Amino acid sequence: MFLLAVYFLFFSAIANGFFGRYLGVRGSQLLGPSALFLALLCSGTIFYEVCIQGCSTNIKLFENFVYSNELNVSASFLYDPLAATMTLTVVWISCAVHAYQNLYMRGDGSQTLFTSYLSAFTGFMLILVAGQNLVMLFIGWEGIGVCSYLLIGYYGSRVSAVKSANKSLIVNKISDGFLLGSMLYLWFYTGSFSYCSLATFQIPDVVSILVLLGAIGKSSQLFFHVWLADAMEGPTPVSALIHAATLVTAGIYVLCKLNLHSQSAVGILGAATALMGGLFGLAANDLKRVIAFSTCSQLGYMMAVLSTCDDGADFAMGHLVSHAGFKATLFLSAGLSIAKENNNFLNRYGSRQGSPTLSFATTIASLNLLGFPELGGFYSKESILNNAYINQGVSIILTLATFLTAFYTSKVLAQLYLFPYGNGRQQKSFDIDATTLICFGLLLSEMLLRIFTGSSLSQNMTTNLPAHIKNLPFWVALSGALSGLATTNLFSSNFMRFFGNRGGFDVFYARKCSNVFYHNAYVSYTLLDRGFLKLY
Amino acid sequence: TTATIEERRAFHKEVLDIVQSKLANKNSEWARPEEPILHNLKSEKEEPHVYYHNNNFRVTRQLIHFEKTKIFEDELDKCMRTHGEAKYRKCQEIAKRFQASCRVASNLERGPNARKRDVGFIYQNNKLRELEKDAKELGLNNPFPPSSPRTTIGY
Amino acid sequence: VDSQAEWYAEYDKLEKARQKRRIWKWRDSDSRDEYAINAEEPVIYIR
Amino acid sequence: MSLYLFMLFLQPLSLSFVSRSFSKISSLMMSFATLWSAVYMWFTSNGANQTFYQVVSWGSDWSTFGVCYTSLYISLLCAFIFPICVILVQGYRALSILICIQTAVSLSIVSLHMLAFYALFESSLLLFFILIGRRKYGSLSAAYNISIYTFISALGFLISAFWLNWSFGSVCALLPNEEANSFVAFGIFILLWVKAPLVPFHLWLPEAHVYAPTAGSVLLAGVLLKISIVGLHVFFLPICASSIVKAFPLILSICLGSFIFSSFSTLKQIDLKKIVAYSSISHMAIVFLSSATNSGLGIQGAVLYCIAHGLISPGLFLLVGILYKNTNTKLVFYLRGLSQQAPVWWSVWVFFMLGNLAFPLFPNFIAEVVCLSALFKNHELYAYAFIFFSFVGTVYSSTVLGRLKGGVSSQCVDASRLDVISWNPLVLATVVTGIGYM
Amino acid sequence: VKTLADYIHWRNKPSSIPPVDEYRPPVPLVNYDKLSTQFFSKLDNDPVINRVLRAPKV
Amino acid sequence: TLLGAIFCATDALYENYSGKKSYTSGMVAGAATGAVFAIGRPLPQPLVWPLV
Amino acid sequence: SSRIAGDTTGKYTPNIFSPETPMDRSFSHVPKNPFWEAWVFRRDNIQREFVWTWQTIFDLATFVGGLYVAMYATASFCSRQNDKRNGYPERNYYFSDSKSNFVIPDEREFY
Ligand SMILES: CCCCCCCCCCCCCCCCCC(=O)OC[C@H](COP(=O)([O-])OCC(O)COP(=O)([O-])OC[C@@H](COC(=O)CCCCCCCCCCCCCCCCC)OC(=O)CCCCCCCCCCCCCCCCC)OC(=O)CCCCCCCCCCCCCCCCC
Ligand SMILES: CCCCCCCCCCCCCCCCCC(=O)O[C@@H](COC(=O)CCCCCCCCCCCCCCC)COP(=O)(O)OCC[N+](C)(C)C
Ligand SMILES: CCCCCCCCCCCCCCCCCC(=O)O[C@@H](COC(=O)CCCCCCCCCCCCCCC)COP(=O)(O)OCC[N+](C)(C)C
Ligand SMILES: CCCCCCCCCCCCCCCCCCCC(=O)O[C@H](COC(=O)CCCCCCCCCCCCCC)COP(=O)(O)OCCN
Ligand SMILES: CCCCCCCCCCCCCCCCCCCC(=O)O[C@H](COC(=O)CCCCCCCCCCCCCC)COP(=O)(O)OCCN
Ligand SMILES: CCCCCCCCCCCCCCCCCCCC(=O)O[C@H](COC(=O)CCCCCCCCCCCCCC)COP(=O)(O)OCCN
Ligand SMILES: CCCCCCCCCCCCCCCCCCCC(=O)O[C@H](COC(=O)CCCCCCCCCCCCCC)COP(=O)(O)OCCN
Ligand SMILES: CCCCCCCCCCCCCCCCCCCC(=O)O[C@H](COC(=O)CCCCCCCCCCCCCC)COP(=O)(O)OCCN
Repeated sequence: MFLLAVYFLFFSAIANGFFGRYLGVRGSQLLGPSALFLALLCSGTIFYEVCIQGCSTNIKLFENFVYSNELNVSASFLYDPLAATMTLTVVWISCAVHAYQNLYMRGDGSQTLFTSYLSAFTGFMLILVAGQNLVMLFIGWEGIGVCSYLLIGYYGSRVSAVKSANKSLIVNKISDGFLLGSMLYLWFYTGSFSYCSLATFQIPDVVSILVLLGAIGKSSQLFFHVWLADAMEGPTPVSALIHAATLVTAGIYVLCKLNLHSQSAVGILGAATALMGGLFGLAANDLKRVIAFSTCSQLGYMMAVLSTCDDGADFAMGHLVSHAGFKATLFLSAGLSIAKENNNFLNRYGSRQGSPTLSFATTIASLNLLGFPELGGFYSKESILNNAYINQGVSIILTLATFLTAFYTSKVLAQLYLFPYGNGRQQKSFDIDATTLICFGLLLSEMLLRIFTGSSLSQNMTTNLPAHIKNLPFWVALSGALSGLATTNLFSSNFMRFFGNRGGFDVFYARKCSNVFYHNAYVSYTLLDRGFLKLY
Repeated sequence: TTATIEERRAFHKEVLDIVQSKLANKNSEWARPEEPILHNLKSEKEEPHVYYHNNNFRVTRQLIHFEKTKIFEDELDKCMRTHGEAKYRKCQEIAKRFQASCRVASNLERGPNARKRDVGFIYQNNKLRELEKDAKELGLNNPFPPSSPRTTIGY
Repeated sequence: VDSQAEWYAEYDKLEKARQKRRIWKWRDSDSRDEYAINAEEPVIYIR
Repeated sequence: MSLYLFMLFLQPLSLSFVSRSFSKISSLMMSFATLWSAVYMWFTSNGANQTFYQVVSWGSDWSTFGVCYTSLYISLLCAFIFPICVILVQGYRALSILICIQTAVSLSIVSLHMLAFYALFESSLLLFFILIGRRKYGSLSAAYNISIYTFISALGFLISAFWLNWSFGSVCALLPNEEANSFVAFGIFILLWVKAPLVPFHLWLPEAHVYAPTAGSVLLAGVLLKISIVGLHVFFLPICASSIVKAFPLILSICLGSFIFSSFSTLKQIDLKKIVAYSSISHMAIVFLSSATNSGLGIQGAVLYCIAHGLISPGLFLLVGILYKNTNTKLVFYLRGLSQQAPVWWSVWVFFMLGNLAFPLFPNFIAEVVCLSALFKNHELYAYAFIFFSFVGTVYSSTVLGRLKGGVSSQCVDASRLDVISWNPLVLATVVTGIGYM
Repeated sequence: VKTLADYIHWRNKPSSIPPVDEYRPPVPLVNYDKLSTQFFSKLDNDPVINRVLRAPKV
Repeated sequence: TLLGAIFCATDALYENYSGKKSYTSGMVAGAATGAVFAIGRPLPQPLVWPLV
Repeated sequence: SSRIAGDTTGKYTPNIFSPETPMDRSFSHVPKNPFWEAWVFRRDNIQREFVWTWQTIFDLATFVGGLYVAMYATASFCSRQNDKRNGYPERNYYFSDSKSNFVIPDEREFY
């Protein structure tokens, strides 16, 4: 029963991408959503069996996947509470994205290949989450990396999309290299790759740094966030999957599965990434970019909370699962707005008659991001902010990030709906089928269920804080939202420009790192092999 | 310890006799020896028959060690999965045994340049214990952490 | 197929060849003038 | 073993008696028969014989042939990859040269005598000079490079073999001998240094590959580079272990430098064949270092990675040859829109390039993991150095794929039925090894 | 004293001189392209900018 | 004669000062001879001759 | 102006005398460019423009020699650490001047 979900996704991938000539566009519009629905039924069974009823299961497919001398690893799947929760969230979001793609990608030539890549992408994410050993996780990590390369660069005749895919691939190579080094350290000194025997009470700092460096790649933290903003070249369904669940979450999942992180580093890196991402999102004028910077900020919050307390891992995973739903909703709604208006710029959006479902889903997702009380996003974010009070540095930065988050989120909501119409007087239209309505029904259902069921066991446990300190996140969010509605100026033009250039990390890489890389290549080749050592 | 040429030629003749006795009856497990040929040679390469037989014995032993390690890992994984949250206290022994097996397998034939595999951080913990004892007795201040009770699930 | 017999036979053949080679490599000077090194050899000179 | 050697001797023999019109058919059938004989040799190789599975001698130390773990894998790889080379080549002259080269190479792998090894491997010296220097599509410079580099390295190896034959009295691997001499170790090492391209002795390889026919390039990358690992495992580590341990800091410096400089040089390449050639040079460094550690993990890892390369590099060279036949260009700048214009060629190209980058479902991943584990067994820094610099391979491969993937093109340049037939065995073998049947 | 050094073809001068005229790829035109090297400048708070952007009632 | 005198003198002087027979003595004698050979020669030669 | 050269039935003949151009493998060749061809030639034959200048010597020594020196120093450090870790006596390496003959550890001996 547990294997079935992975089978359904890989089957949908093979069918759509190898037998699409027979199935057709309509055949992929059937087999994709059907397989994802079946996988949702299996994931729901897994979630009930493991999470609610505390029944972890291990399925060993085969032994001796790698058998060289002492080194021995097997392909085995352990469904633990973290795996069940992530499997459920991933499959729910993927099923929604598959339903969404039926209408969105009708205007794209390869809808069969797109559906195939989406299902293979979901399968590799489930392999990463459910792996019982570090090698299976690496298999999933690389599979999602390759699927992202094949999906971001889907538009090959655009130089920006191919460059965005190359950027993703290179950054992910650097990260998985650090991970491979850490896995080698852990195998050598613990004797196994299985997480049960992997447990080490005291680990040398080197392994901790290598683990963190590996994780900061997929979960785009500071210095490694360049690829996320660029990943906007790909079609909207890809962005929803990568940002909401498949890619950003993997780093957090790795850090939570093996608690080798160092408190000092994770807190500072997280709080910095939260603030920087919020500031970058303030300057952004593309709808899809703002939601990416919001993803960066939220990832910063999840990374930061690990430092605060022992329950930080539970709080981080709880935020991760709460975030995937609303963030997916934000991307799908942004895509539909872009499709309906033929515009990507916030300036040209405005009030216009539309579907009630889409406008409500956008409002509720934005409210969850903002932190509106009595919402799934609110509980998962307050759990972090309240517990971070002990670390004075992390708390102050995270509150400032909450303010900036509220400001941009409110500005975006005002610009997309409240603001008067800003596009031209030309005939534009995108009619929504019942499949899109089902997709939004699924996202809203996830959002509602999250409030009733919660995200962590310790979510509502009392944090012994004065009332003024416990309710401050709300006041900061409200103040930011009010300032964002008024569309006031917060920073001087020098800083607004700085934030628009994203801190100039990419300008540094191009002017110095890329030039050094190609000078090393020039010395290695032109000066030496084909110069000094080449005959006349 | 010195080996005279008379003793060396005597051992060579004995080795030839051992080969002749082995040759008399066919054995399908000739290259999977259960016992080594005992010797006091400076270099094993001197007696080719001893060298090859002992190498085959060492390969047999290493294969057995690798399979034993896999068995130990299977019992540790089962034990860990049965106990639940009591795994740390109840699976200390099984883990200790598994880690010992891993060290034996890796260390026996590591190679000329390979370092000893410190499964369980036993060597590091020992070194820290010695460093602490010396610093405390000599009145020095140790710049290293003190030895730990447990550094891994077992060792 | 008695592998042990084949291995021992091959090793023996190689060892015999090595011994024969070393015996062959023991070569004194064959110069006609060099009577001292080859005193015991039975040669007749027609000169 | 005897069946394999007999089939090997029959394949060059068959050409003398064929009709001159049936040459290609006969050569293909002979290649398949040699593959089947290799499978029979594998069947008749019992794991119970731990040291050497089978040894045969035909009256002298030179005619001593035998199969071990390294020899068995390399011989099976050569027999697997030869049919592809055969079908890709047309003409009696070309067939004769290729069949003679293959016979010499396949006899070298199973040889257990250093002098016989030299006699068989270096017999195919003029044939490569003539093949790489063919009238219209060949370069005399590349032929001279490969020939001179081979002659100098093999002559040094020959001098070391002569000293070992004089001092010990025999040069057969089956007789246990140890030497601490550094001159003799260097003599044996220099051959390995040149044959498996290691900086700064790698210049001969790219020239030869670019100006060789596709059958020649496929054979060269697939198995000719591997002949170094057979010499290391069979003729160097048993006798000159002390010198490899004495020089390990230098060996590591030269291997890592080769990996780095080759990776950086691959970045400045505009020709697809040169890109594949420099990728091979970079990949050879890990195999060489892993074997030099003289550990179980290293020898197995090196052989496994060699098989993975011997399955991934022929695929890329085959696809490059197919593309060149379709377009008469190897410049990445002229080739654009290949995704839209050749969806079937593109799929296989992307798959093989993913294999070259050591992704998990490919044999390269497992092999790399084992080799990195062996390096980590030696020192953690040794492993880290290799793992970090692997990104350079990603940068060049990504740039190439991106340039080829999109653009505007007015030519439909896709593979024919013959081209798919030629890569299907390589694809299936790659998949099977990737899933763990190494 | 005549020596090999006199007759060896030392690589001191380039045998081939690249063509002076070189291709510059076509690029979309940016009307005003002067780089801003000063984070703090009077231009940001210029009277013109205040009248054009900051002051108009919105 | 001048070049050979330089080489022999430097070799003997280094060996006496160092007190040991070593490769370095030959290297420094060769380097000094090659430096004297390349006193007025163009750019590459000052590097190449001390090495050869 | 064009005709299908290939025949699936096997009755393929090359009409060398056909007025109409055969759609053979040569139909899909990409048109070359005079300037691209000269760029390719210049890139391959870049040894002609090589000149020994102080900047070239500096760059070569600093990156190639510098990397080689760093790599040797790191390998020597790692060897020293491993020898200390293993408990082996200082090994006689090639360039190391050690008054010890230790090279290969004895398998029988316990270190
Ligand atoms: C008992 C019952 C009967 C059952 C049968 C059993 C009998 C057993 C053996 C009997 C088989 C007949 C032997 C064939 C004799 C003639 C072969 C020949 O002429 O070759 C080309 C000839 C093709 O003739 P063609 O196309 O009509 O045009 C040639 C024209 O005459 C001139 O054309 P071109 O001017 O345009 O020249 C172009 C040339 C391009 O120019 C070159 O490349 C020149 C390169 C110089 C030689 C190549 C160096 C490397 C060769 C390596 C050896 C190959 C085997 C590798 C195995 C390693 C062995 C250590 O390209 C070629 O010629 C072919 C390239 C590759 C062939 C080279 C191999 C031949 C080596 C020596 C041939 C024997 C001649 C002895 C003369 C006897 C009285 C005069 O034959 C072939 O089909 C290919 C060669 C077959 C090689 C088997 C011969 C054994 C040699 C291996 C040495 C092992 C020791 C011998 C023991 C053998 C078993 C006891
Ligand atoms: C042009 C192509 C068009 C056609 C496409 C073909 C579609 C191929 C389908 C993909 C295959 C996916 C199956 C992956 C498992 C590989 C099957 C396998 O290897 O068989 C195993 C048996 O194991 C299985 O059957 C696995 C069950 C397969 C299906 C179960 C769930 C399916 C979901 C896919 C997830 C698999 C994740 C595994 C990641 C490593 C052999 O058993 P052993 O005797 O132990 O072999 C020794 C092991 N070793 C290979 C290492 C030597
Ligand atoms: C792990 C257990 C089960 C494994 C199943 C894996 C999922 C399916 C794997 C199928 C084969 C793996 C690799 C297929 C060949 C690689 C080429 C490829 O994937 O796509 C080809 C073409 O795709 C195909 O024809 C075959 C794809 C069928 C299924 C692919 C699913 C996604 C691949 C999985 C990634 C492989 C994992 C390797 C590393 C873990 C090229 O696509 P584009 O470069 O994007 O250009 C297409 C044109 N356009 C511009 C419009 C986008
Ligand atoms: C919250 C955690 C921190 C996140 C990021 C913090 C980054 C802080 C580092 C910048 C602050 C110190 C900068 C050094 C002082 C330089 C002051 C003026 C700079 C200058 O004059 O030259 C520049 C040198 O580039 C440079 O200044 C490059 C130096 C940067 C050091 C490497 C650190 C990584 C930087 C990554 C992001 C930083 C983006 C902007 C630096 C531009 O040189 P030019 O091109 O005009 O020269 C002409 C080409 N011939
Ligand atoms: C006690 C002795 C003291 C030391 C004294 C040393 C004195 C000289 C020693 C040098 C020996 C090396 C032999 C190789 C010479 C270089 C190649 C000749 C250059 C050449 O022009 O060859 C052309 C093509 O060669 C090529 O294309 C080949 C390119 C270069 C080959 C690289 C050499 C192999 C690797 C070198 C060392 C490797 C390991 C060393 C242990 C063919 O010219 P042509 O046919 O047109 O004739 C027309 C006349 N110009
Ligand atoms: C400068 C970096 C070195 C470049 C090599 C890098 C990596 C190569 C390592 C290869 C591995 C095995 C080879 C064994 C030794 C070769 C080089 C080792 C380094 C070396 O030169 O040590 C020398 C001794 O080696 C010797 O005496 C023999 C040197 C090699 C001879 C050169 C050509 C020989 C060709 C002979 C052909 C066949 C002859 C067979 C009779 C002097 O070191 P030292 O111990 O005196 O320390 C005194 C310092 N204070
Ligand atoms: C074919 C060998 C020719 C050398 C090729 C090197 C590249 C040529 C460039 C010209 C440079 C002049 C030659 C220098 C090479 C010597 C290596 C320097 C190492 C060194 O200085 O240590 C010395 C010992 O090394 C030694 O003197 C013995 C090392 C043996 C040299 C390296 C052997 C393998 C090199 C072959 C690599 C590839 C072959 C292709 C050429 C000092 O020792 P010390 O006893 O004085 O201690 C000091 C107590 N006062
Ligand atoms: C003409 C040709 C050459 C001219 C130009 C050459 C200029 C290069 C000079 C510096 C190059 C890098 C510095 C390395 C050597 C520094 C001094 C060597 C002496 C030495 O071994 O000291 C060790 C250096 O630290 C170390 O162990 C190595 C630290 C540096 C390695 C990492 C730096 C870059 C990393 C990039 C990757 C490269 C390595 C990849 C594995 C530490 O002393 P000790 O404790 O060992 O005592 C050992 C007794 N002296």
